[PDB]
Amino acid sequence: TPFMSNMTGWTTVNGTWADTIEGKQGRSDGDSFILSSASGSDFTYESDITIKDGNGRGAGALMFRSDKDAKNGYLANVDAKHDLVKFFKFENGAASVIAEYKTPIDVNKKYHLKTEAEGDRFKIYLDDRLVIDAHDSVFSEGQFGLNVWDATAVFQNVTKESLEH
Repeated sequence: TPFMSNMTGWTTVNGTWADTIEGKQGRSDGDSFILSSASGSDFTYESDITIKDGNGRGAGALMFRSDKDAKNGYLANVDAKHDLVKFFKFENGAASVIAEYKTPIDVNKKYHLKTEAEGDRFKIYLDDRLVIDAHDSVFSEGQFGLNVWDATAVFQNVTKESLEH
């Protein structure tokens, strides 16, 4: 398929997700989620993310250590509207920010975003530059997925690698 990933069983939670020439595209006003069947504890997880025209030109995100309905877990995003990389958590569907890094995020520019999750430590890299290195102990394991917020965004080369504890 046109979506390149080393993970399978991608199943929509909500929103509109479709594979395009450019990868897997999500589009929603508000938040939307798709989850892979794959789970992980400690890992690297990464994607190319491009925010397209449309909606609110908001955010595209990696989601990880997620429960099955994406109401609990962690996200690392690129947010064109607010020029941020944000690391945050959903708990019972409510978001709380763990750390964020203000940096220009423009529409129609490909970004690479990578998270290294080891124990309760999370390192997040934008275009291979470490931008957040923070701790949170709420969730230790769960599913991988993707999200978009007030945006159309496309994800390509979505890969994970499990790490030893």
